[PDB]
Amino acid sequence: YNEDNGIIKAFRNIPGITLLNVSKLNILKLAPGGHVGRFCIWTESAFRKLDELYGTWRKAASLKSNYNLPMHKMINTDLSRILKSPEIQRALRAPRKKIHRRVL
Amino acid sequence: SAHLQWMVVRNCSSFLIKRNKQTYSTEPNNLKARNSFRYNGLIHRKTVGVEPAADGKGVVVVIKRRSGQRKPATSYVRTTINKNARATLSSIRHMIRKNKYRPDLRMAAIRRASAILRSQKP
Amino acid sequence: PSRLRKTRKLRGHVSHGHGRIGKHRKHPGGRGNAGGLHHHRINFDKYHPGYFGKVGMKHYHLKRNQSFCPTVNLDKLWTLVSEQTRVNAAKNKTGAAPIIDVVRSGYYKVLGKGKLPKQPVIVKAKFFSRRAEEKIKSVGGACVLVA
Amino acid sequence: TWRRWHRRVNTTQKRYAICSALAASALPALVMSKGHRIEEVPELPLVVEDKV
Amino acid sequence: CARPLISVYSEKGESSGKNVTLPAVFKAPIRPDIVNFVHTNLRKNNRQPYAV
Amino acid sequence: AALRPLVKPKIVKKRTKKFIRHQSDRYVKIKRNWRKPRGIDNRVRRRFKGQILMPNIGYGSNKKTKHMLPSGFRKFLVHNVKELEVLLMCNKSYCAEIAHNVSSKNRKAIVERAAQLAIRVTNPNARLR
Amino acid sequence: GVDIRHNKDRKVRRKEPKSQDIYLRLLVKLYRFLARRTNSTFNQVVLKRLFMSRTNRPPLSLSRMIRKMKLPGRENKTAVVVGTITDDVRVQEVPKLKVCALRVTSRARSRILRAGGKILTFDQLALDSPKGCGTVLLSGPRKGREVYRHFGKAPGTPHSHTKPYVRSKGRKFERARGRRASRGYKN
Amino acid sequence: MKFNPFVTSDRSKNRKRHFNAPSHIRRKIMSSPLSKELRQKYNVRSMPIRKDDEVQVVRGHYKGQQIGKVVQVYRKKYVIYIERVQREKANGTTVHVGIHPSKVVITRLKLDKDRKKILERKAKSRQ
RNA sequence: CGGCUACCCACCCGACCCGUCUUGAAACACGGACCAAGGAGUCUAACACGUGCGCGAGUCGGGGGCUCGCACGAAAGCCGC
RNA sequence: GAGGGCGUGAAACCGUUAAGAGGUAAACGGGUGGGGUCCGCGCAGUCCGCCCGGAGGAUUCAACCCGGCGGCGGGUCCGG
Ligand SMILES: [Mg+2]
Ligand SMILES: [Mg+2]
Ligand SMILES: [Mg+2]
Ligand SMILES: [Mg+2]
Ligand SMILES: [Mg+2]
Ligand SMILES: [Mg+2]
Ligand SMILES: [Mg+2]
Ligand SMILES: [Mg+2]
Ligand SMILES: [Mg+2]
Ligand SMILES: [Mg+2]
Ligand SMILES: [Mg+2]
Ligand SMILES: [Mg+2]
Ligand SMILES: [Mg+2]
Ligand SMILES: [Mg+2]
Ligand SMILES: [Mg+2]
Ligand SMILES: [Mg+2]
Repeated sequence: YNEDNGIIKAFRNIPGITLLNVSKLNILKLAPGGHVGRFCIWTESAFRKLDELYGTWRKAASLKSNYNLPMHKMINTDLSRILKSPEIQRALRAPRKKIHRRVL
Repeated sequence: SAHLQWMVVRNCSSFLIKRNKQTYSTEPNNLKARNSFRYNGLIHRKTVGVEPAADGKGVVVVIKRRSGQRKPATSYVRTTINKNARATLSSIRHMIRKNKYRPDLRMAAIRRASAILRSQKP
Repeated sequence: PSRLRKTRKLRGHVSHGHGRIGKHRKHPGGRGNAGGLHHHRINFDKYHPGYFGKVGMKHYHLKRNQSFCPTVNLDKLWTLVSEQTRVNAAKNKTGAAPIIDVVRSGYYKVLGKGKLPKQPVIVKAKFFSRRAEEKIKSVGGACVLVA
Repeated sequence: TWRRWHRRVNTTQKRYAICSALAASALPALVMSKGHRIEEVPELPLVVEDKV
Repeated sequence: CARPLISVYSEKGESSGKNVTLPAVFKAPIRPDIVNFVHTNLRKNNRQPYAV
Repeated sequence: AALRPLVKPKIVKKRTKKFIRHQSDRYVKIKRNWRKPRGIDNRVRRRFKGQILMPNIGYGSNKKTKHMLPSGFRKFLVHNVKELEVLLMCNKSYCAEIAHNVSSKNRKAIVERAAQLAIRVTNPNARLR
Repeated sequence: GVDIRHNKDRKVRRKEPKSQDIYLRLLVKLYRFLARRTNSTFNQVVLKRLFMSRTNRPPLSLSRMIRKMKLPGRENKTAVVVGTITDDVRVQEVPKLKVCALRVTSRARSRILRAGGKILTFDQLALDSPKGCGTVLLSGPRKGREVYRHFGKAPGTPHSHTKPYVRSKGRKFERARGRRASRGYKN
Repeated sequence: MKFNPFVTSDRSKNRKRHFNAPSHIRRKIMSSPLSKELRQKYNVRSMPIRKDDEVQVVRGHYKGQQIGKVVQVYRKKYVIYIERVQREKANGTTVHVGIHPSKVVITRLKLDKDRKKILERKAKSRQ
């Protein structure tokens, strides 16, 4: 959430829950245990303020000064799609599948 | 992003049981037990799985919708089939083969349905 | 990371990775840099040539404050000022030139390098090498001193 | 008591990890593979009203 | 870059007409090395001298 | 006569002795666990005949039949119903075995669910009333 | 006994890339597939340079990557770099050229697009040129790495030209005995 | 969740203050709940105990519907003694049996001026 | 009826008591009566090199300041005139 | 089988019972044999699963269409 107004008093003692602001994020809260992918519930003003706070790849972040979004290594990365697109399979040798085991 | 999700989930994920020997994926919509890539239920855009009906009679089949991801309330559409075991085995064969939807894992769905029907009968 | 340390793997061996015969005791050769003339000269010479002796005049109370003269090259000389200026001043405007003041950026002495484009400029610095002065008069700009 | 307890991370990596964790929170197959229960939950990135 | 819409769920749980475009942080790359590394070093930051 | 799994051959073990530590017979402050003798004089390291045999990679068992019970299954430990139901697909090669700290009240429910799913449980009749 | 020949068959090559990075592992999967299904040696070299470590993928500079494409016959050929690209501050004017490389920096992408170019990543490079037709592979300055100016037979004895280790390059630090003729000897 | 910086979550300090609290705190610790009809009548959850109440046991070996009178209160042992609850020894001498006052339901009070004042403070604070 | 087993016994052959200094140990070389618990390459600074990550001719906030007094907050976040 | 230094009670060691053994001090490794405790197996009656040809009843699919929902796959990129 952003703009604290009393949501902390409401959600505070429901057990196991985490209440956490936008402009002060935590890796220790957004990925507890060093595993990625913690479930999250957002808010309207928070979810609008995210793109102001980190930007797109086209415009820089406005609230954080020198920071852009990261570079992206593989642009499209469905490996099955890439291998079964015709541009690769035009240029493949052959499926060689005879086993040719040991002959006594 | 299926391979990204696989390179994150293939180790260090939840479920995953490694106990005295080999790994058992134990995903809650899976065909076989093997933590493998072809037999994956969470990650793929198109997935097939079977489960027992809570009534006790018949086999329910869960097929992923493909119409929208990021919406798991509607992502899995479920049907119930209660037949003479041969008509339901042929029915799941038709529903896999005559659709484009996962031409692999025919026999995974078939063997799991066959085992659950034999376990269900006496 | 004691679990990744070598020492946890080295258990069960008697000498713990220092030999039975040699026996790492306390301080075999000495301490620190013992024997710089006497018995480590084959290391000190052949691995640190010049370690012993005096060379220069003795200068007392030196300040690294009076001799402060950073350098800037004719490669870097453009990007002290935004590239919009060199584009507009290079778009055949008139005989005029932009003034690039390196003392604003924090550089006192302009050294010469290569590749100065033909676009004429005016550079203000405290010091100039005759290389860079020749390069500026060759591209057609001028040298200006300050104080 | 002078053991090197605290460690410093670069701020760009501190922000990179936040971006990576938020990006991993968007995919449904990742977060079910941690152990939450999103089986009967609407959309992944939940966004309620400001009345909350 | 594919930027879908997200429908804002009301407090009753029904999707309203209000829609916010998904920000690019939910399209950022996903790096478990860097998440695990920075998580380790921040856990090292969260402790005291301890029984000496 | 329970379930009779798939084709399991005549297993060979290459030695069935679980090799003893040198001079563990002479003392009782040396437990029976193997440990590589690294002495400078030790006859076990010098491999004199008539002394004990060091374990090494030659004694290893066949990869076809590694971790095989004599009944013909490979063992797999289990605590409860879901981890029993993971073996619903592969029962004819992998037997289940209920952990030691499972109580009897849940243990009989596990063995009953295993009897429905036809999965071999190697200790089914222990800890009952 | 069999071989009185020594044992030194096991080559010290890098089979799996030692990094744990997921995107690099996926590129390894794809280019290993291409190197065993296409029989083009370009795929072999790209696969080995993807295996290769952080040091031996040194960053290309934009001016050198311009100069190697200003050579006669390489205008339409895409300059492919394994490793990263740094933007250069030296040169002013950049031509149109297409570059496929890992992790191009922000200012370098900026001035390539200001020149009007097109960059690509290796998935797009595979979808365009699987045998790598019309591609020129470039390499970075490995010996320009500053650690390689400490390595020689000595730091001083047959002139050696190899920069001894010292704290601060001034007077009174390693200048006196054996570096000048009036004090003892000279090299 | 604890929000004061001047009260302990600490197990050692809590057990130590518990087993060494003096008598005028041990009175507050040895407290009993009132029966639900009496809490309807008086609007108060709990009270300290004294020598002269009428007491029913809710759990133990001695359970249910035996409304007897307390006789002694060992605050040193955190134990009250009830008049009906007995047990013989080997030698045929009866002895009271220890009941902690959390397992105790009060059915009648002893009315006194300070008990009226405490009861009125409870009702006024519950408001 | 089948059974390996750290059960016991029989028999044939091999079979010297371990640790270390040592060119040489079964040594008429030294230490060890037996058993349980404790018991030894840690930490900091500095340097060199290899490795992994981020940014890139830059990079680094490790010193301060900024946020409401909230367990986890001695955290985390931000500064860039 | 918690009896006032009293939870759990290991080893060295000792007593007793049960088994076996005894001239080259005892102990060990390889190889077997004999006995014992105990496990499994049902003890010349133990194999199972599928398909096909035969002897019974009891059900209702299916083949065919109607009705309905959901999903697959493509097209005018129609409608946006
Ligand atoms: Mg060794
Ligand atoms: Mg030494
Ligand atoms: Mg020797
Ligand atoms: Mg040989
Ligand atoms: Mg050798
Ligand atoms: Mg304490
Ligand atoms: Mg000596
Ligand atoms: Mg001698
Ligand atoms: Mg010896
Ligand atoms: Mg001795
Ligand atoms: Mg002695
Ligand atoms: Mg110990
Ligand atoms: Mg380094
Ligand atoms: Mg006890
Ligand atoms: Mg006791
Ligand atoms: Mg006898």
